Formats: sequence, structure tokens, C-alpha cells
Amino acid sequence: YDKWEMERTDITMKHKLEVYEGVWKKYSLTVAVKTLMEVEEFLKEAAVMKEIKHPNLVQLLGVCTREPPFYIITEFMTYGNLLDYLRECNRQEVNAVVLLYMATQISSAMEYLEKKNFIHRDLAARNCLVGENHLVKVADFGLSRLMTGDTYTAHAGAKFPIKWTAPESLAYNKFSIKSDVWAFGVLLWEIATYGMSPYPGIDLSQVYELLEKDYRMERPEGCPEKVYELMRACWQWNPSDRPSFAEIHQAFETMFQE
Ligand SMILES: COc1ccc(O)cc1-c1c[nH]c2ncc(-c3cncc(C(=O)N(C)C)c3)cc12
Repeated sequence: YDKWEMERTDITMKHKLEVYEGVWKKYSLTVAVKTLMEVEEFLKEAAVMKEIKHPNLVQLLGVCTREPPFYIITEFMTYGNLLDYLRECNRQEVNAVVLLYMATQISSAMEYLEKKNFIHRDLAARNCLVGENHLVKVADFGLSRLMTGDTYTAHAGAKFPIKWTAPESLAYNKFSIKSDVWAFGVLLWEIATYGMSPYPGIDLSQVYELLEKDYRMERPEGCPEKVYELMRACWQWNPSDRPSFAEIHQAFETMFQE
């Protein structure tokens, strides 16, 4: 854990994006810096990121956890968040096969988290980052430890991103890897629509009531049928009926390789 420990003066802040674009001076490397949510939570978040090693999860580079202010230093993704990237892109370049490639990368990251007993709890396009050549990485700053068979119960009075949130979470504050699968389905929809807002115009207070009566978003324009079938599978009411990320990733790698 001290192999990760850095001196605060090894980094220089360049631009404020509390997240900064910074420079790891020794390597002349552009990095992302997060500074200090309570202290212990921040330190645990750093501790968890030390255990994460995957090409499509944002890589930790070092921490400053001796004397305040505390730093978490990670790799820098050139193009920023996926949501704005999709909304502002050239769709002739970011075409159908690129969208499949992005979904494959994200599902690969989630398959890793699934295998390593982590949940994300805020899977969404706004929380994915884009590098050169349509490289996509999931932000892993809010990861929680959880055995995949088990359930996390959010604290009393927690506020959710309703339109990304699984029904069991909206009603009972319960989260699991299956609730991430639901969120992934919404992320797929975001990708397929190049960053449209989910359930357009639908009042937030009626989303749960709609879901329990089996309302789901319709197939986006131009979206392949098999991709929509995957979305719908992710949106099964019963969590145990939803596919695993291993199955989801396998499905996308097949599509992408064909
Ligand atoms: C300390 O790392 C983090 C902690 C919090 C957070 O939200 C993200 C990062 C993070 C890591 N690597 C990154 N690489 C690139 C960018 C980034 C660059 N430029 C623009 C945007 C952006 O979309 N907006 C400002 C809306 C994001 C962020 C990051």
C-alpha cells in the first residue's frame, strides 16, 4: 500500500476539471487528480482501487494519504466522459461497430468486477471515460465490496439516479451485481441513442409504477434487434432472471467479432 504512496509535490495541478488535470513531473505524464465526502470513506475508496487491475477500468497510479490534503492519482482519459463524447461525436466515425466495441469493453470491465466481488452502484454513460481510438474505461471510484450472491442495503434516505436504478433498489434500497446489470441495460440504451436521456419526458415519481407494470423503453432507432433483446434481458423484474456479465460479455464479443 506504501508502494502506492507518493509525495504531494510529485504532482502539479494544471487545470481544474474536486477533480484536476495534473502532471506527474518525473514522467512528464498527464494524470487525473482527485482531492478531498468524509475522510475515512475517501481513504477506503483509494484502498479498493489498489486491488483493481483491468484494461477497461481506470487505473490508479498513486495516492497521498499521509498528510492532508489527500490525493488520489489515476490515469487521464483524453476525451472525458462517454455521455458528452457520444452527443458531440461524428457518427460516421463512431458508427454501429464502434458502439458494439464500446459495449464489449464496458461489459468486460463489469465481468471483472463480478468475478472479484465488487459492485459499482452508479453505472452510467456519465461515469465512463473515453481515450484515443474509442477506448472506454469505467470509473471505479465508488466501488463497494460485496460477495456476488449477497445484497447491499443503501443507507436510510439515500437519493438515487432514478432512471438508471433497478426496481429492487428503488423500493427497498437493495443493490447487488444484478442491479448493476439493470443499469448496464440503461447504459446500452444511452450508447444506442448516442446519449439521449432515458425515459424521455416521463415523470421521475412514476418510473417505479411504470416498471412494475412491465413498461420498458422502446427499441431505439437504428438499434440492432439482438442488442435490444440484451437490453430487455437486463431489465427483467426478477434480479435472478437477469443475465450475468460473463454471459453479457460473451454475447457482445461474438457480435463484435462478426
Ligand atoms: C481522479 O480521477 C477522477 C475522479 C473523478 C472523476 O469524475 C473522474 C476522474 C478521472 C479519471 N481519469 C480521468 N480522465 C479524464 C477525465 C475528464 C477530462 N476532461 C473532461 C471530463 C469531463 O467529462 N467533464 C469535466 C464533464 C473528464 C476525468 C478522469
